[PDB]
Amino acid sequence: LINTSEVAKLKLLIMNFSFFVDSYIDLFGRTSKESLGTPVPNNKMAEYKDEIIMILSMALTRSSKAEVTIRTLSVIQFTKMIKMKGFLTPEEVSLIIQYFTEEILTDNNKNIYYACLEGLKTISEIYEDLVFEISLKKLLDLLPDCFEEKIRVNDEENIHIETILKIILDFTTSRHILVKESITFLATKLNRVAKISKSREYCFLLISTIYSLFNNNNQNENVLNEEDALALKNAIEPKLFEIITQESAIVSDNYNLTLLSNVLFFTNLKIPQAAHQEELDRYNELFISEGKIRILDTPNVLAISYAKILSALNKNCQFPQKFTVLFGTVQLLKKHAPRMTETEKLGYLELLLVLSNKFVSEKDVIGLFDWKDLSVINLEVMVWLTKGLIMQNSLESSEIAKKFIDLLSNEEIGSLVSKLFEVFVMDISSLKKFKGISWNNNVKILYKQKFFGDIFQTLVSNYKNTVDMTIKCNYLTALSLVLKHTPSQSVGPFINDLFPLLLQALDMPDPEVRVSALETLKDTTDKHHTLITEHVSTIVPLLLSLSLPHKYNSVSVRLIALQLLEMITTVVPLNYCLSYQDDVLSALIPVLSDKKRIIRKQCVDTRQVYYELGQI
Amino acid sequence: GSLVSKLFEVFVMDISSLKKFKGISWNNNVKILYKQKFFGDIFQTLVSNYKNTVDMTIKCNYLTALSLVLKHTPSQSVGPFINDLFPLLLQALDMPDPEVRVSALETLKDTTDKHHTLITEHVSTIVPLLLSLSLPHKYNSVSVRLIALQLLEMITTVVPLNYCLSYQDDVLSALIPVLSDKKRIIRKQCVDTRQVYYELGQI
Amino acid sequence: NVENFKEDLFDVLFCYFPDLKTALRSAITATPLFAEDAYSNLLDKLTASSPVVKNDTLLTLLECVRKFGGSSILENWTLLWNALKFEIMQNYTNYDACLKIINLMALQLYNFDKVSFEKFFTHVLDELKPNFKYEKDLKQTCQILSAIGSGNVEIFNKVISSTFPLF
Repeated sequence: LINTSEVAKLKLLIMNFSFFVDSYIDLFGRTSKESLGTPVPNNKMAEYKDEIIMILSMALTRSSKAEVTIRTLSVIQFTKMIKMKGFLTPEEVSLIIQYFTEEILTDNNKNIYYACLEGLKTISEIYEDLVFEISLKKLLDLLPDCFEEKIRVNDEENIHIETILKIILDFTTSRHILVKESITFLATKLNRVAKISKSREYCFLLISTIYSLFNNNNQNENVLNEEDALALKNAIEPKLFEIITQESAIVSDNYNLTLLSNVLFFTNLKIPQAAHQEELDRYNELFISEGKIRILDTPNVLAISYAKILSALNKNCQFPQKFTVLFGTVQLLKKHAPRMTETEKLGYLELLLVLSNKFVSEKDVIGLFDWKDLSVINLEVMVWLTKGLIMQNSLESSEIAKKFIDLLSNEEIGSLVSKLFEVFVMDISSLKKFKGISWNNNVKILYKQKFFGDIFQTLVSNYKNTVDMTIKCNYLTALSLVLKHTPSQSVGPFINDLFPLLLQALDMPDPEVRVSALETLKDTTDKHHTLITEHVSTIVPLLLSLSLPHKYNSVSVRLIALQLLEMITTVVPLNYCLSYQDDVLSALIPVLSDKKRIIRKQCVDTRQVYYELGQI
Repeated sequence: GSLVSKLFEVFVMDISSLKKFKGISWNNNVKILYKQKFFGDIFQTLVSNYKNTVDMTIKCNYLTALSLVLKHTPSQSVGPFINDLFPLLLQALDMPDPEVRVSALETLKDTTDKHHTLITEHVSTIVPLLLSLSLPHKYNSVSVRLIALQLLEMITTVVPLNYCLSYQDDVLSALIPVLSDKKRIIRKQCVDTRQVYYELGQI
Repeated sequence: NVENFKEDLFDVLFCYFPDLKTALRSAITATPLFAEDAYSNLLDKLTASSPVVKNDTLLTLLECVRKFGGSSILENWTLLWNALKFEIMQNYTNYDACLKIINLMALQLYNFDKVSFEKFFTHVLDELKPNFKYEKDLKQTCQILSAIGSGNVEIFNKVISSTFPLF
């Protein structure tokens, strides 16, 4: 144990002392929450603590940044010091926290960055209060009042705005107090910057970070307790309603409003059952009964947030005003349809979906049905009510959708309804069966498969018995838009009938339809083989043409087409494969010369496979 | 420095007007092996200058220059420089350009396909980086995420079981917001990765 | 109040799930609170190539439909019967097990509600009528109808009166 400046001697000293630290751990033990007060009796390591701390600091600090290995070893040894019981006083661990924060802020090298992150996580899980006091507060203080300012971490080093937010995202992933304080500070900063400044990118980044913090911790159901979540909501809710009610700069943007509504839904998700009714009554009074904002009198974007508000309350709650608000929103949506923007319309339709799927019974929903008037907005309302009905997997829904198929037979309404048919199966970013809690909504896991089973038979029967290509195209669009969202592994019975329609679907404006059909036929050739052998003569030219660049062929579509070329080459016998060798090689030359990189590699692999098949 | 480093990508770039067409050979003077030779002459000086710099502005400029040179060069044409470029490759995964990210992913793909040690010591930093790349971002394209999941597949395959067990729970926990994204192929790849990581635990 | 702790016990049993297999079958069919999730998983195992797990899943589905009341089957009948028809067309073996599956499905649907059973029967007849009209897969359709009508006297009379005039 002699101080030195040579890198090799210092490294050997670190490696040698890395066994003495383990010896000390074995002799005494490891740090624990209950054992934070009882000290070790005596040892000769304590007398050498100053020297080892000093040499470790010299290894980490005042040293050339080109020796990353020395710094990594130093931070690992510091973490091991944190691990061992009864060795470091609170001031020493605070100083180590300071070194870790300075290292992670000043330097951006990945190895040292992740080593410091691991050390900070260990310190947080052993000492959350200190890491919150020294590290978290400073990181929150670095971010400025105005967007795109000059952050002065030190005399020379300046750090990007997104770097601090990413650092906050990384750790505190399972620390209760740290994430609570971070959420509170981020909400306060967002409110203040929106009140005093008019910026979009900064507010969007802050709201996205808050949403990420809620999402990454709601996935474990243990970071935040019920009473702690209630306290956090009580602290955050007025300071978000202040920005919501005022014009600010987030209302004018749909994305910021959607993210804040998702944040409100997340923070209202974790509520004890004793306060759900009072919160529902207060929200009803604030949004409808009283207040300047009247979503049922004047159209506005704000209503969409109300939907995200309602999706978090308990399902089995007393909701006396359900039919009245339903009728009011339906009448307003019908009356102001030509003038309302798409954002307000989507918000009102989401509100309709929430009301249909959560509170109102099926009898009222079917009572609000009117098929006589074939107006576009009536189609919107009908489809979005029946989607919520299907979410409940009601018995009547399996019949109601059938009427839609008949309604698809219309001339001037067939195309619009066929295009809009995708709404029936679609993610809403607010309604899933979260693990644990199950009373949030009434969505069923197997609704997609049941709906596809009830719909595909009628769709294929009608498509196979039609002469004019307009109705055929409408039917194909309806089936394809249903198919693009349903799970791929959940369609096995219908493969034989859907295969010709699957092939027909490969000419569609939507790239999602193309990629879904490509993946489905990949599964087909994985599990079936006769269909591929009989239809190769048409499949190969279609895939060959799909690989060429087009306004509708995305990179995923082309890559999956090349992978399907791999599968069809592997599965189809050699005799048929030799018949389609020259053309594939000839037409794939303009594919590996495209803008993208992964497509080039996949095309090279396909060329090599096809070339090697010829000789063997 | 910053403007020139950003503009350095111009040195290697497809033009679609000056290419070595088969047959005719008098159209231009372009050589087949110019990219590899240029990268060989440039990489040594770039790494030497980057490893001997203190202020992060010049370091970032050097890294951007090297990354923009690398993105257009073929991934299979850099074998000698893998050992020196591996830390630089890892540093390259923080870039505004998605093309730089996908090129670095392909290069380290070839590395882990051929090499097996560098991955062995650098797994502790590679795995969190790949895990963070899979999350949606303004610079993470669908190809970048898909290649990240594939690289997760192959790093699971190559790295010994003892190290793999150390990074099992975190990968499963952090891949939940991945198979719920907008795209479809990413969902399938994430499902396959989750299945592989789950099946490795029992075996 | 097991519904509060629902979805937590499913994972460990499905992890333990593929000689001594009857205990898992009994446990997975204890309460109807399994049903709305159980099928969602078991149907996936219907895609497995190995026939042993296929037979095990058929037995689990038999124990499921036998003791999940009438509502769960009245909700999942379309998808389950579609999967059973698919595996019939693909082909104590699997065949007798799935024929008994169809028979007990019909018996349960008849026992729960007459209207729902009638809708089931007429949908099956409408979908399988072209098989009688054509000359394709007569044996499978005849065996399926035999299983459907092998439940009770009323179902047998209904299927006989609705089937003989066809052929």
